[PDB]
Amino acid sequence: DIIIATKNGKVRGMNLTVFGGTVTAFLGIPYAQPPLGRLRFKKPQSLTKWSDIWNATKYANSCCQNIDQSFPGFHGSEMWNPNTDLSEDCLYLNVWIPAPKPKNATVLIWIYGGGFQTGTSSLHVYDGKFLARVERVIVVSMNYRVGALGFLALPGNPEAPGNMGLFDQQLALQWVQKNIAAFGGNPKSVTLFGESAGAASVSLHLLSPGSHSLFTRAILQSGSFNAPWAVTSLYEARNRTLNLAKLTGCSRENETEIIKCLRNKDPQEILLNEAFVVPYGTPLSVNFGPTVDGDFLTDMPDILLELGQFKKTQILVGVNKDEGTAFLVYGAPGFSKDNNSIITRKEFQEGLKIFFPGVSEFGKESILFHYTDWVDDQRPENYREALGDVVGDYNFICPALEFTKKFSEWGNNAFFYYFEHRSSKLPWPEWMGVMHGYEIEFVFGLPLERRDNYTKAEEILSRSIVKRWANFAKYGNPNETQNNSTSWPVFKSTEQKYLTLNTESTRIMTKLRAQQCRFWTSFFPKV
Ligand SMILES: *[C@@H]1O[C@H](CO)[C@@H](O[C@@H]2O[C@H](CO)[C@@H](O)[C@H](O)[C@H]2NC(C)=O)[C@H](O)[C@H]1NC(C)=O
Ligand SMILES: *[C@@H]1O[C@H](CO)[C@@H](O)[C@H](O)[C@H]1NC(C)=O
Ligand SMILES: *[C@@H]1O[C@H](CO)[C@@H](O)[C@H](O)[C@H]1NC(C)=O
Ligand SMILES: *[C@@H]1O[C@H](CO)[C@@H](O)[C@H](O)[C@H]1NC(C)=O
Ligand SMILES: *[C@@H]1O[C@H](CO)[C@@H](O)[C@H](O)[C@H]1NC(C)=O
Ligand SMILES: *[C@@H]1O[C@H](CO)[C@@H](O)[C@H](O)[C@H]1NC(C)=O
Ligand SMILES: *[C@@H]1O[C@H](CO)[C@@H](O)[C@H](O)[C@H]1NC(C)=O
Ligand SMILES: [Cl-]
Repeated sequence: DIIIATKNGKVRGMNLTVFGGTVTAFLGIPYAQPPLGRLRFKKPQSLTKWSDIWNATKYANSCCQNIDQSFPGFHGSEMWNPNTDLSEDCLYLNVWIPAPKPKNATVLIWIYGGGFQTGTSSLHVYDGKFLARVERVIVVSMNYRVGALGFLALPGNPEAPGNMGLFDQQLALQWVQKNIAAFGGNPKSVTLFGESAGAASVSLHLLSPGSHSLFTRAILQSGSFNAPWAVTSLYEARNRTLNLAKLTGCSRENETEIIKCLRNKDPQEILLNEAFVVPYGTPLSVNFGPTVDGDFLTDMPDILLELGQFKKTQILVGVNKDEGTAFLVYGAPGFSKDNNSIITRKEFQEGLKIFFPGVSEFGKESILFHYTDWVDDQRPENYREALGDVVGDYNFICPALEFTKKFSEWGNNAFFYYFEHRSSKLPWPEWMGVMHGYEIEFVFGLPLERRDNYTKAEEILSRSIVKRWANFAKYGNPNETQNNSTSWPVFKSTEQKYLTLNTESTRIMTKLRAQQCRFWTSFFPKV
């Protein structure tokens, strides 16, 4: 019988057979009181104790959220839809332990993405069993509330202060601190890693004083708080919570009466009004996300970064080659998952209007002219590849390098990667390239399972990424092996070297998309 005694009770888990060995899994440990009724929109309250045995034998409920129904039956979009029931009773976490039981194992804590509106830790691409099995690390993942039930903000008001989902993550990091030693983990060697909004969450934990002692190192994939989509000013966050009160019929004179009104609304009526809090409408919009709440985030994040008020430790940061293409099928004219998506100059600027609704006509012309110095003046794909890299550079690559520059300037070693391999099983068309989110299955080692049609090059590369990630967690350096491996050098503001990841060849490059990023850093803020 598999049983472990936490500080709030005792949990029992399962034995899983992985690659001829076994990994012990505990699925769905509650880490907070279910934020129901009076506790909706509040910070997570601590659990007390159970005096029984909690069968942590199945993934728990996912937090209430809207579902991506744009392409019914399509694996490419539904692999991100939650695969458990939805409920506000959703603050649970998962723990993967290598067998035989370790003694001081390093812990990887995964924070999922999904624009702070969607996501769950029970997805197949977040399965921590191979990381536990292949690198002998403990993997932890939690669910945190998303949408308005996680980030509705009346700044200063404890009934709905903002950033509740971030506090959900933080209290799960407190659970790891308090209980992971009972599983064989080292509380003093914990590495947070995540993707997109999860990577942005990780970067925010680097700023929040309440998280300073709850982890050791950080890995950020396709995300950081300085991204345009990552943070809403507290002034704008308050307008949208009152707009959503208007859509619900909850507009009152006192703030606490407004919150009392939305606490008795059915969860499905809150989700159904979330998309309207803003006129529109980027497929990248975050209607309810992190804000300056004066508690988890005491000031605008770019200020505390510039002022050096963040945790000083090693970070690992990187992006994919075609971050932008995933978002053009969600509204840009002429783009389709079933077409080759060749678009015209006109469709390109109308695509710009979709992603840049509040930018002047001069500003849209400058973007266009910076991305139309064709190499083959008469290549059709020119305009559709250009707009993908506009979305990609602006929303991910340039903010990620700007974060790593400014972070590295305070004396800690930073490592930057560029993920260039497209999955051989990727269900999206070839024109979409190496998409946002499709490095995750290589980070979690899914290509190491030789029975899901992956190529041998892909298992080699995934096994390398798994090792570099685990070694950076253990040692603060993503060294793969001492010999017969490409050394991964530190990102510095001077040379800005980064390591590229693909099956063909891992080489060392410099100044990634420097000419494109110079436009978004030093010209675009002036239009
Ligand atoms: C480079 O990675 C290697 C592993 O590939 C680390 O080497 C050591 O690994 C053994 C286990 O085989 C441990 O007993 C040692 O303690 C490890 N070394 C250290 C310094 O702890 C090594 O840590 C990495 N080296 C650097 C400089 O990052
Ligand atoms: C895993 O399964 C059960 C746990 O209840 C136990 O009998 C068994 O010894 C465990 N380990 C292995 C290697 O099967
Ligand atoms: C699951 O837990 C219940 C009580 O919550 C217990 O009665 C049952 O035996 C457990 N399942 C097992 C041990 O397989
Ligand atoms: C785990 O490692 C830490 C330092 O990383 C050490 O202080 C602690 O005593 C270790 N715990 C063990 C070996 O049980
Ligand atoms: C607040 O929201 C409404 C949406 O109905 C909008 O008309 C108004 O301009 C907003 N005020 C802001 C964003 O300052
Ligand atoms: C395919 O491309 C055309 C070209 O404009 C576009 O209008 C259409 O929406 C795309 N998708 C389908 C299913 O036709
Ligand atoms: C690819 O298909 C399945 C993957 O689920 C696997 O069982 C099979 O052996 C692989 N190879 C071939 C030739 O089908
Ligand atoms: Cl400091």
